[PDB]
Amino acid sequence: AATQQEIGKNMWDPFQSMRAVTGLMELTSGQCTQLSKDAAAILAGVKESHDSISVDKNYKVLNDEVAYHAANIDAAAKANDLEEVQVQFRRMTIACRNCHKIYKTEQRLVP
Amino acid sequence: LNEHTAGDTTKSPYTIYAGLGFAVQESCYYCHGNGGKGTTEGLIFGVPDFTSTEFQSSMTDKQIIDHINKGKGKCPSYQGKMSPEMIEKMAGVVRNFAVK
Ligand code: HEC
Ligand code: HEC
Ligand SMILES: [K+]
Repeated sequence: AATQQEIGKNMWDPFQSMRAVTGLMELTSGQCTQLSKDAAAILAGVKESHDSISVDKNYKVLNDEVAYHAANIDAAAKANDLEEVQVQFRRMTIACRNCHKIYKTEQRLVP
Repeated sequence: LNEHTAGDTTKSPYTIYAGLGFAVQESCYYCHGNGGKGTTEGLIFGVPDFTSTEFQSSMTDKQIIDHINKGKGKCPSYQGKMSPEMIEKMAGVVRNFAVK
């Protein structure tokens, strides 16, 4: 029974770990590794929010669109395709922000 | 209404609702944020509560599509500012604030 705020807190370190790596040319095997772990952490967060936090159907689709891009980052990392990881991370960032702006409109939230 | 399926955020109605390509004061979320219930600014302007069964029963799907096209009062007109397919997706977003 985690709150949405707890889910966001738990997603911040995976998201910021991801952000720190999207701006590199690098393909350290350990960094590709950490990237897949970070993507799975996000997938797990938005699934927990999507499932256990009944708000409305829009809330569910917003979570799904974050998950869409998180899964795409996972696949692009597995394919050693850093260009795509980068583009999908930008788009996931928008997806995170879409829910924040729609449901917590007058609170300043990251990212 | 044609259901929007979750997908790439560059094609999503939520990105438009959250203001992509619009001034803040012409973005749905600025007035219809806080989960469709209305923001401080939106309530000043007189927004209805999208989460309310009584609001939702006051409009047909066609009336929501025609409204987003035409605007009313401080609710801007969006015809020509997004595609007809996006307007229909947006009507689905309005509906979905009351779908529990
Ligand atoms: C709606 C389905 C959301 C999605 C998609 C994302 N977040 Fe979120 N988040 C949401 C709400 C309603 C809130 C406010 C919680 C509250 O206090 O009421 C948040 C909050 C956060 C936070 C702040 C945590 C804190 O210390 O207070 C963070 C850091 C956060 N969210 C991160 C985050 C990320 C990185 C997302 C995409 C991967 C994301 N959120 C999506 C609702 C929703
Ligand atoms: C503030 C400048 C607004 C913005 C930006 C958006 N809306 Fe709006 N909306 C606003 C007001 C003050 C009202 C009441 C209008 C009235 O006099 O009745 C509304 C109303 C709606 C409705 C219901 C239609 C009705 O019953 O009048 C819908 C479906 C609606 N608004 C949708 C909507 C969309 C999809 C927006 C972004 C594309 C949007 N609004 C922006 C205020 C404001
Ligand atoms: K879903």
